[PDB]
Amino acid sequence: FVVKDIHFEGLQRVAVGAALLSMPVRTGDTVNDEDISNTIRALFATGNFEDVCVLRDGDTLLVQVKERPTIASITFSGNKSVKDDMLKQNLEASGVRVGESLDRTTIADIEKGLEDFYYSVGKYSASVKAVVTPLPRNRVDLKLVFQEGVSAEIQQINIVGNHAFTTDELISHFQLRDEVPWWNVVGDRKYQKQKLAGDLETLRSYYLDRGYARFNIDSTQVSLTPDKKGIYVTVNITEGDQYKLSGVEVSGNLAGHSAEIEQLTKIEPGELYNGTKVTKMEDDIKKLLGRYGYAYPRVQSMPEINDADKTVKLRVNVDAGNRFYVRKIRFEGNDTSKDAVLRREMRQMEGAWLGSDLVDQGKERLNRLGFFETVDTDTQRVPGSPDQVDVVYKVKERNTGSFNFGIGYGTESGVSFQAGVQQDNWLGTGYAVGINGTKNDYQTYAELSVTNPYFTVDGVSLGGRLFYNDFQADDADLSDYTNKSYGTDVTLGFPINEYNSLRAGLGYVHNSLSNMQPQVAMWRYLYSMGEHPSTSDQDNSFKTDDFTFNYGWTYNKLDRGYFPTDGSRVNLTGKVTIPGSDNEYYKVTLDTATYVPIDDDHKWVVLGRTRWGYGDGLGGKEMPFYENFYAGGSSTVRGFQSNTIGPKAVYFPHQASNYDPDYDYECATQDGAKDLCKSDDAVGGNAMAVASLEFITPTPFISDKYANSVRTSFFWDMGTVWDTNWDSSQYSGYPDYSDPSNIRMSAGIALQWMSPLGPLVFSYAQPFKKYDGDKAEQFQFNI
Amino acid sequence: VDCVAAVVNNGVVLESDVDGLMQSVKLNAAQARQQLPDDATLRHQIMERLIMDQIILQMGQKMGVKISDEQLDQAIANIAKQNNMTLDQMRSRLAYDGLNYNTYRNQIRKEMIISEVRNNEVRRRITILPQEVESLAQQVQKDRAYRMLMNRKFSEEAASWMQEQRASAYVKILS
Amino acid sequence: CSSDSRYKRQVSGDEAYLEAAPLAELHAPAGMILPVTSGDYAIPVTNGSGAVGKALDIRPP
Amino acid sequence: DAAQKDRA
Amino acid sequence: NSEEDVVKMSPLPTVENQFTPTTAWSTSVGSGIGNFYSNLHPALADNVVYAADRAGLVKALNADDGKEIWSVSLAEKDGWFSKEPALLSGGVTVSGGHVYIGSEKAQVYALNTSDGTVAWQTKVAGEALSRPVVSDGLVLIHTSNGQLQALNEADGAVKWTVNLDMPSLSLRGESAPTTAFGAAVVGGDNGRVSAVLMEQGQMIWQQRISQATGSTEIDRLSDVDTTPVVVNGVVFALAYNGNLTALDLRSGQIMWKRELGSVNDFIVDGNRIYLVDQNDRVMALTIDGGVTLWTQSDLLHRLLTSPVLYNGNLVVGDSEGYLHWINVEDGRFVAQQKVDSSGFQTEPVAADGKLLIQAKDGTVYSITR
Amino acid sequence: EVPDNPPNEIYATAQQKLQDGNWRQAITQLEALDNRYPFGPYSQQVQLDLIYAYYKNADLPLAQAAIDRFIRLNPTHPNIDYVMYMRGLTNMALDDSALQGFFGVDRSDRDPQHARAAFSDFSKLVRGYPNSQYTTDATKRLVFLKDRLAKYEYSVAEYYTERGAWVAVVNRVEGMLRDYPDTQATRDALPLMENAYRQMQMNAQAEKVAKIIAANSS
Amino acid sequence: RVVYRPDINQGNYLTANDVSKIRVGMTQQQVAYALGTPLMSDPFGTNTWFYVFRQQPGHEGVTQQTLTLTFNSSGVLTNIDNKPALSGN
Repeated sequence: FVVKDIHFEGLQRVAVGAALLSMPVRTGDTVNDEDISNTIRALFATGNFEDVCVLRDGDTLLVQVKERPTIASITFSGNKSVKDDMLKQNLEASGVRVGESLDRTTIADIEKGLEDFYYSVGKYSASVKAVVTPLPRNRVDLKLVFQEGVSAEIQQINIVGNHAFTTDELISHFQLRDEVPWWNVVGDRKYQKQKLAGDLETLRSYYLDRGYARFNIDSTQVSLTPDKKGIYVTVNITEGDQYKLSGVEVSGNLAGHSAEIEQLTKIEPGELYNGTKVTKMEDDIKKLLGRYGYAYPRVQSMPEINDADKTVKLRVNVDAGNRFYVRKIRFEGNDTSKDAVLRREMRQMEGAWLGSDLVDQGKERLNRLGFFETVDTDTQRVPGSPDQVDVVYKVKERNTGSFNFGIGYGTESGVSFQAGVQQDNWLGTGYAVGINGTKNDYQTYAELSVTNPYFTVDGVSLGGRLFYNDFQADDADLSDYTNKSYGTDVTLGFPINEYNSLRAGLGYVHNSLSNMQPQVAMWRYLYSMGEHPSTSDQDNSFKTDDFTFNYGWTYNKLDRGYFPTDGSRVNLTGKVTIPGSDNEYYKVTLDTATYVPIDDDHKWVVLGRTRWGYGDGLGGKEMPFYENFYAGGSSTVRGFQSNTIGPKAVYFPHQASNYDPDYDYECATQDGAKDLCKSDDAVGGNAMAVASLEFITPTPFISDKYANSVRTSFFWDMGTVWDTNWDSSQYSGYPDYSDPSNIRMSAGIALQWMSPLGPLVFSYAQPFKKYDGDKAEQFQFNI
Repeated sequence: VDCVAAVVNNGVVLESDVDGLMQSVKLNAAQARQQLPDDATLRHQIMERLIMDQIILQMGQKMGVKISDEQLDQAIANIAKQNNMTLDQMRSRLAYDGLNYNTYRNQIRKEMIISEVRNNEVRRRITILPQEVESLAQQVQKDRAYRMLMNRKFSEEAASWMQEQRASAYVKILS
Repeated sequence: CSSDSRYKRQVSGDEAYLEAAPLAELHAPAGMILPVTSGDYAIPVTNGSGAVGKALDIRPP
Repeated sequence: DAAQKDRA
Repeated sequence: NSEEDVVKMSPLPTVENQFTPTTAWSTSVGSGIGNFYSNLHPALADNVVYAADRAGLVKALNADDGKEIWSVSLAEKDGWFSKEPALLSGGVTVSGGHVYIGSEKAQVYALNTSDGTVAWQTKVAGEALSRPVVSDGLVLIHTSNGQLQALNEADGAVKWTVNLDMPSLSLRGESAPTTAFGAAVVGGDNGRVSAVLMEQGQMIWQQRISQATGSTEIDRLSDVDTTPVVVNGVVFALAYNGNLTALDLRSGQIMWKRELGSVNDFIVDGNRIYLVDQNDRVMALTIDGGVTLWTQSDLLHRLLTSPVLYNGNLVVGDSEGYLHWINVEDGRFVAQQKVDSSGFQTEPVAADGKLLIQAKDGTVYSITR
Repeated sequence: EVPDNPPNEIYATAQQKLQDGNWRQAITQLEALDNRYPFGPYSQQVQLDLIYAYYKNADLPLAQAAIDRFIRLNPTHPNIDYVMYMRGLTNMALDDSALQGFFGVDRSDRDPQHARAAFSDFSKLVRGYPNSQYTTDATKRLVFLKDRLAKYEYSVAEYYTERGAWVAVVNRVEGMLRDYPDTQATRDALPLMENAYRQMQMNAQAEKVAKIIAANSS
Repeated sequence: RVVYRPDINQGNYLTANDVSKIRVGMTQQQVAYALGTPLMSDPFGTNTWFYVFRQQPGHEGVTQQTLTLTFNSSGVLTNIDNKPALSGN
């Protein structure tokens, strides 16, 4: 009959009028008594409801509907092969998520998907079950139980159908490991159809690159043991026979560049048909075409083969296209760094024909700045005119500021510390600023440094540095080891080519030092200076003002600016004095770190660190003592101590030298001062050579998400420091350290981690070969 | 009062639908006698039959297969010729029998679509070996034995495919 | 030092954005046309009498 | 089968 | 490494011994099947025992003594290594003065017995993983490629190569063909059993029994990988995932079926059939209509072997080396015997009023009261 | 994390905590409220004060996601302009989020993606609801975003100008003339035509630009 | 001098034989098929397309070749200027 009004029971998802939208009765039409079913089917066909009920207990139609329960939480257990995240986005793939409805068929679909994945890995006797736990007020909760029994094990791989290659040689080649050596834990015996496809393609390539052309895989079977434990993989192969490359002819819409295309095509006749050779030729042709502006060439190599005389006539198909031009350049992710500090490092200039190699050279160059986590290229074309392209780089910013701090000593010295910061990309402007300083009752030193890489936009760099080291033995300036020195340095550098840039500059520094401990080396230097001070007492004060010129050379090709994986670098610096300077000398420093990758993924790298430093005086005036080299500790051989490897100073028989309070400052003071007193104080010579090698492997207990922030090292390090100046007569009673044959070595592991406070390194050193006065330490911490 | 009998994947069967086959059959429909174990005992099989019907309708909808009106016209003409009763007089008869003409059109349409879907998806899974035909002909011929072979093979394959869908489809009884 | 003033009903950022220069279109030259009438970022003209800056008492009503 | 009239 | 949480259970059944069996002797042919699942099973012919191992050694042995007669290795001297294993896997079959041994290397050998050499060696299309069965001057081998090959008994001559269909997860141990009145009853890895004549290679009739209507078809293997048996004019078939079926040999007509199925190997008395479930559940069925005669579900997932009737008793072993004597009626643990610790996966065989079994490493163990 | 209670006391204490300003906790109780009561009678106010707390607590990605989720559920509502205005405000706050303020750095030449997103959002606002109470601030923010885009583009063009990429400069500044004909950055970019065309020898096109520069020099 | 200068390219490089086929009346679409889109064109009134062939290898005199196409307000070419550039400096 005629209905007056319509009422419902569903109000959680559907709007009050949204349900009215699907009403065909319109609340003012008599019921035919058959349109009820049509209306109900229309309502359910929306996929919006479960229950549809109609009642006319009075004179009106009442609508009773059970809407989908709202999922509010997901819980799941028994998961070992699958962790939370991938499960979560697998659930999201179906669109079922907390905060929305729940449809029951999608649940079974998810069960099928997870069961398929388990079969993919090898979890055959494993089952997924979803437990839908009801909740009050039209809600439900989902529980997943994984009965992960055991992964599938492989027992045998067969290559029956072969007559030219041994089974073992091939089964070694597949990524699948049929049998791991007993005394090795290198791998396992898991299964994966992805690895199966990979290895069958590898087998295909291994036949096609040996000269066999008429080859194909006949079929493949995967036997399964009647217990859901073992999988046997068997393949079917038609061996075929070898073939010879008679000749290659180029065809298609090639441009006038066909001469060097043919030069690439130059092939000795009769070579065996190899798939890798053909692929390499096609890739070379493609990059050659891209070099000239055709970034989208069409290449196809046809193995035209005569099946009667061991000959193939390979045909090259080429459809170049048009000259593709860059419309504009766009960068994404430079949220803080200035847009300028990225443009000037491009190599593919905007507003010209595309450079297939220019773009990637620029891409690696931006990676070499050293303050960018990942840089990626992206080629996209305009939807309008045919031959245009937009180049977009999605870089990600990483911290480029190192914070360093320390303390004077555990005793309450008071307001004594060292503070500072080193910045490469200060404010993202590109200027490098380095400031750090210390205050202590023993010492006070602070320095500042400013560097501009692009003073002009050509490659020309500028750098400057200041320092001030007047601490005057803050404990006491009387009868103590006093040193006053400071100076100014300004330098600049310009590139020679893409990989080589040298530097030059000037500066002057003077040093004032008073009341020096008496030892043979500094006395010899003073005698060379023409001064003959006393021996027993330590009260002499001398000031030297040095004006000197610097220069350096640098070659750097390197994939990454932060613990890279490929390339090498050299860092030379030459220091030469000028006339009018108090000290006439020359000093040079060679530093070189070498990388080599051993795997395609470039994760296992052997680091080669070599550093040689030599110096000598000019016109009979030797190196000043404060410019001596050192070794040990961080940035050097690790395991003994910093600034302690080399010759050890020895004092004269010493007593009654100015003021010497008892129990302190007992370098060589004693009533029974008999003769030269040996001491462990190391100052070093002017000729140093340190070599260090280490292995780089990823941490075996880290995830891919932070696998770029931690580095593990197996280091082997040796150090050599010696003096080129010696006197056997004075050094009669002490070992002749002038011979560099005495070398100290240590080895161990070191953990490298990048942190917001700067680079963090922890070392576990174990010295093996040592000498006198090494005081080896198994642990070091530095930043 | 019309509730929903059950759910079938994306569709449902409702109480008036089974009504069109419980009080409209079994002392209705045709040959009123038929079978009388009990209607209460028969509730199970009518429900399973109708849910299978709905499953096949969903399947036929998924392959995007439709039937135009002319085929329905030939089908109703054939129903007229086998019933030996004129079409308009059958309409007048069903007017009082309780079968509306439009409901008749809908039910004939869905019966045709389910029949054609099951035929089309069964004769693919039925094979013929040109060896057993000769032996069966020698048992008793000239494509006649193939008719019996087809009938028997359809007889098993129909139930096989029906249970195949039934096991692999979302079904749940509501009332 | 201290957080935003009363830290309720204020923009998280600064207020110095109000110092933007006014807008004046570049008139056409003498006897020659510009292609500038091809853009898309057109700003509709609107009245004032609206809360500006800290007057924006943003609250879920 | 119970009903007489069925699909043709 | 830490995921080994195998959901299973193999509790020991009650030790009950109402008679004591003995091991007459053992030979220890050497490392044979080992961890590898295959179809090796020693064969006997008129007081002469024939055994072989995966290493290529085949040994002829006498009964009641275990004394060696002749033993030769099948090392591939013509091969690249000149000694590499042939990986013998075909069932040991004897035929007159000829013994047939298959291999997974697409090779089957015709051993010439007394002389000790091989009559001829033929390369077969695909690996041979089923027991070779001779049939009126021809031998049939179920290659694991959906191909059945008819090999002339005298020498080579692969006559016909019939084509089957392999779903790409077929489980190993394909069924073996049976010869009767010119009709071959052989099952494939697609759950369909068909007949072929042994003179020209024509497919007679094909019928499908395996009904795996599961949620995930890929894990629904449902293949027939058991040797069929025929009594009078009715043959028996078994799929992996169910469908015990008795059906007409002349036609593709099935009289009845028992959906219990899930058996890989079975036996028939002629009036009471016996079988082993996937769940290691023994049960007897009526040949007339498939009525469950009786069952004994004591065992569950112990990795049993094929059931064999001997002296009115049912015998079956396990990987643990235990031997079970099961009562012919209603089942009962008549006796238990730990005959080895190497492992068992081969099918026991009883012939000439004796009983034969082979272990993974101990090889032959002659079974006697 | 809170005990199960009827909506009254829990909503009242959440709102009082919001008035207190302790957003880090108030968001926790409010999220518990929303999760426990998904589609309660006052769901929209729950979404609204979620957005408020998120924005006041610098929860930009979560706030943006919640905004995008909400703007579909309630297509018509007296506060839609307010909701997407807060969305655009979140976008701009994302753009100008750095430590430049402490050092006074003119952020003008960084990635303008967030500036573009906020520009689109506020243009949609002023086109959709020009009669709202947020139109003046929206217009002012559009002025600022126009200025920032113009300054970034002018910076790029200037860099290329001293680099020497004349034609690239020409195409860029033509683009800014086409799309940003009113801003002041283009008024400072006008001489770039004279710099380029004279260097690439198209003075015949340079006289016209010199004339227009003189005309608008004022 | 002494500093490294990368090669600068700021215009599509043209082949004179393709320029040889160019003639008056040959229209915009066929121009696009023959040579491609001009990177820089005149947007101020007249639709004249500019093709600049300029290279600055570095430490060497810039090479330039200016090609001008004058089109009417219908889509058909009117005149060509194959100016060899290299004027003055």
